[PDB]
Amino acid sequence: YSIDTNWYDVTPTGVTREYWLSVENSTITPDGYTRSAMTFNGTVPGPAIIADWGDNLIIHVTNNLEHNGTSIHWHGIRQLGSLEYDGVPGVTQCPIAPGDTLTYKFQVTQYGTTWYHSHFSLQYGDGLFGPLIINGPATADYDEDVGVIFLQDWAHESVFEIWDTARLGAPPALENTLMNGTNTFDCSASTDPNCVGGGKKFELTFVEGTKYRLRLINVGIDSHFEFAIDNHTLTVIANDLVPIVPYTTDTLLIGIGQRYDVIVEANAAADNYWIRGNWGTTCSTNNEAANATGILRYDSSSIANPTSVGTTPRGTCEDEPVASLVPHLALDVGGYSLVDEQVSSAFTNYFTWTINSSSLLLDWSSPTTLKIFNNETIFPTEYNVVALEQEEWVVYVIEDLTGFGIWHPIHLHGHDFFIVAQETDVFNSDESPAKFNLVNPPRRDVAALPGNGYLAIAFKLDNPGSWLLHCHIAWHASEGLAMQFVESQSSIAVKMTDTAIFEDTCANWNAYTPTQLFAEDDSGI
Ligand SMILES: *[C@@H]1O[C@H](CO)[C@@H](O[C@@H]2O[C@H](CO)[C@@H](O[C@@H]3O[C@H](CO[C@@H]4O[C@H](CO[C@@H]5O[C@H](CO)[C@@H](O)[C@H](O)[C@@H]5O[C@@H]5O[C@H](CO)[C@@H](O)[C@H](O)[C@@H]5O)[C@@H](O)[C@H](O)[C@@H]4O)[C@@H](O)[C@H](O)[C@@H]3O)[C@H](O)[C@H]2NC(C)=O)[C@H](O)[C@H]1NC(C)=O
Ligand SMILES: *[C@@H]1O[C@H](CO)[C@@H](O[C@@H]2O[C@H](CO)[C@@H](O[C@@H]3O[C@H](CO)[C@@H](O)[C@H](O)[C@@H]3O)[C@H](O)[C@H]2NC(C)=O)[C@H](O)[C@H]1NC(C)=O
Ligand SMILES: *[C@@H]1O[C@H](CO)[C@@H](O)[C@H](O)[C@H]1NC(C)=O
Ligand SMILES: *[C@@H]1O[C@H](CO)[C@@H](O)[C@H](O)[C@H]1NC(C)=O
Ligand SMILES: *[C@@H]1O[C@H](CO)[C@@H](O)[C@H](O)[C@H]1NC(C)=O
Ligand SMILES: *[C@@H]1O[C@H](CO)[C@@H](O)[C@H](O)[C@H]1NC(C)=O
Ligand SMILES: *[C@@H]1O[C@H](CO)[C@@H](O)[C@H](O)[C@H]1NC(C)=O
Ligand SMILES: *[C@H]1O[C@H](CO)[C@@H](O)[C@H](O)[C@@H]1O
Ligand SMILES: [Cu+2]
Ligand SMILES: [Cu+2]
Ligand SMILES: [Cu+2]
Ligand SMILES: [Cu+2]
Ligand SMILES: [Cu+2]
Repeated sequence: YSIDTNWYDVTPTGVTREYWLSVENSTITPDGYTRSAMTFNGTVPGPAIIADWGDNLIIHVTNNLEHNGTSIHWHGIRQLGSLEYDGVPGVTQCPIAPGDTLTYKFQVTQYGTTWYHSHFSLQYGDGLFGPLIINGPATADYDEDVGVIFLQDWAHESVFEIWDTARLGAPPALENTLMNGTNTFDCSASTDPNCVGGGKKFELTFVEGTKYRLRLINVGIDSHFEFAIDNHTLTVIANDLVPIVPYTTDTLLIGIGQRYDVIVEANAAADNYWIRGNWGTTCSTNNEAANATGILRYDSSSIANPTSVGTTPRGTCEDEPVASLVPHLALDVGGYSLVDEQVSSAFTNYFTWTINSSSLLLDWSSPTTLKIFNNETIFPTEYNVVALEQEEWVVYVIEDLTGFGIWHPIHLHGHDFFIVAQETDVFNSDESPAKFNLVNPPRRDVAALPGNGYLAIAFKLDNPGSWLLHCHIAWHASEGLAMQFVESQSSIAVKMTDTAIFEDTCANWNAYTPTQLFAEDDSGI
C-alpha cells in the first residue's frame, strides 16, 4: 500500500482504536478572555484522534451538556457502510440526549488531515471540534509532523447568545481570532472582569534545515484565511483528504472546513517570523482581523515579536486555483446525469437561504435515516432531498442566485467530489457543461461556490445513504443553506446492532424533548 493505492477501492487492514469523548460545558481562557465553551474534554481544540489508514475507530461520545442535544461528525470521513455514524442530527441520527452516550464506529479508509466537530446546530462555534489525523502516504518527504494548526474566528461569548441577532441576516463581527486555540487580546482598558489578559500568540518553533509537515484547517464560524508564513514557502501536498501533486505557494487561501497539508522547509535566516492567517476582510468582518497571526521562532528562548515583512495577500475569498489542485491518484469522471440547484434567500421568522426555494429544516426526532428505515421514499420538502439512483456519476451544479457575492464553502458528506467547474459566471445548462474538466479535476470535500457564480461537483454513486451537502459557514448552515442526496436508498445496508443503537438514541432524545429548556430554532444542522 502506497501513495498510488486507490483508497476508494482498496483499504489496509488496521487495528481497532477506541476513544471516549465527553461533550462538556466548559470555561476557558484561550486568548486572555474567559468565557463559556462547549468542548470535547474541556479543551479547545478537542483531543486528537489519531489513527492509521485502515483502522477501525470506536468513539464513545457522552453528552454531558445539560441543555442541548449533540451529534458528532467526522468531517470528510467517507462512512461507506457506516452511514449512521456520520454524525448529522436530523439526517443520520437523532441528537444524543443529555446524559446519553452514542458510540460511533467506522473504518478510516482515507488518510490525511481532517477534524471532527459537532453538527448539532452551532455547537462547533463554541469550541466543539478537534483534530482527526490519519497516518498514511504523502506526496513529498518531510522530517517532522507538527500536526494541526486550526484557524478560526473566536467570539467572547456563546455563539448561541448571538444567534438571534445573526439570524436577522448579518453575521456579527466576532471579538477575536485564534490560531491553534490561542491568541493575544488587549484587556488593558476593559471593565469586563472576564478580560483577564495574558493571551499569547500561537508559537511554532523551527530547527533550521528541518522539513515540517503543517496540517492547516479553517474551523471558523464565518472566516476565510489565506495562511502565510513570512519568508517561507508552502509546498502543498494535500487538499482535504486527497493527496495532490506538490506545488509551492507563498500564501494559501483556505475556506471553512477545508484542510491543506503543507511542507515547510525551515531554510530561512534564523529569526522570528510572522505567521499570517490573513483574515479575509472582504469575506467577513472581525474586530481584530489584523491580529489573526502567530509566531514562527527558530530560537525558542526568543520572546521577541517578529518584525518580518510578509507577502502581499491575494486578499480574495477564493479557493486555491483549480489548476494548482491536481490529485496524485488521477481519476476521471464518467458519464453523468446533471443535477442543477439554485441558492437564493428569503425571510420568514428570520433570514433563510433556499435551495430551489426551500430552506432546509430538519426534524431532529425524525432524521432522514429513520425515515429510510421506515421505507419512506418521499421526504418533507424542507428536507431538500435529491434522490439519486444509477451513468454512475452525478454532476451537481450549485448556483449562487443570491446576488450576495459570498464565496460559500460547500461541503459534501459521504464523498470526495470532483471540481469539474468552479466558475465566477452565470451557469448555462446548454453551454457550461461543455467547459467542465472531467480529467483528473481537483478532488476534495469542501469547495467554494463562488459568489454570484456556480460550483459544479461530480461524485460517483458508490455510497448508498443520506448525505448532507451544505454551506460550512455556521450561520448559513443554521440558516438552511443545505440539501441532502438520498443515494440508492434501497441499497443502504445497516446492521441490526446499529439499528438498535440508532433507535435507542432516538428513544432517549424523545424522552428528552418534552422537558427541553430550548427548542430547535435553526435548520437543525
Ligand atoms: C495545535 O494544538 C494541538 C493541541 O490542541 C497539538 O496537538 C498535538 O498534535 C501532535 C502532532 O499531531 C501530537 O503529537 C503526537 O502524539 C501522538 C499521540 O499522543 C499520545 O497518545 C498515545 C496513544 O494513546 C494511548 O495508546 C497507548 C498504546 O499505544 C496507551 O499506552 C495509552 O494509555 C493510550 O491508550 C489508548 O488509546 C488508544 C487510542 O489512542 C486506544 O486504542 C486504547 O483503548 C486506549 O484508550 C501515547 O502513546 C502517548 O504517550 C501520547 O499520550 C504520538 O503517537 C505521535 O507520534 C506524536 O508525538 C500531540 O500529542 C498533540 N498534543 C495535544 C495536547 O493534543 C498540535 O501539535 C498543535 N499544533 C502545533 C503546530 O503546535
Ligand atoms: C443549546 O444550549 C444553549 C445554552 O448554552 C442555548 O442558548 C440559548 O439560546 C437562547 C435562544 O436563542 C438564547 O436566548 C436569546 O438570548 C439573546 C441574547 O441575550 C436575546 O437577544 C434573545 O432575545 C434570546 O432570549 C439564550 O441567550 C442562549 N443562552 C446562552 C447561555 O447562550 C441554546 O438555545 C440551546 N439550543 C438547543 C437547540 O437546545
Ligand atoms: C474524555 O473525558 C471522559 C469523561 O471524563 C473520559 O472518560 C475520557 O477518557 C476522556 N478522553 C480523553 C481522550 O481524554
Ligand atoms: C452551560 O452552562 C451555562 C452556564 O451555567 C448554562 O446557562 C447553559 O445552559 C449550559 N449550556 C448547555 C448547552 O447545557
Ligand atoms: C494587534 O493587537 C494589539 C492589541 O490591541 C495591537 O497593539 C496591535 O497593533 C494589533 N495589530 C494590528 C491592529 O495590526
Ligand atoms: C432547480 O431549479 C432549476 C430552475 O428552475 C431547475 O433547472 C432544476 O432542475 C431544479 N432542480 C431540482 C433538483 O429540482
Ligand atoms: C421496510 O422494508 C423491509 C423489506 O420489505 C421490511 O422487512 C421492513 O419490515 C420494512 N419496514 C417497515 C414497513 O416499517
Ligand atoms: C498552483 O498552480 C497553478 C497552475 O500551475 C498556478 O496557476 C497557481 O498560481 C498555483 O501555482
Ligand atoms: Cu441548568
Ligand atoms: Cu465539517
Ligand atoms: Cu462533513
Ligand atoms: Cu454560505
Ligand atoms: Cu456537514
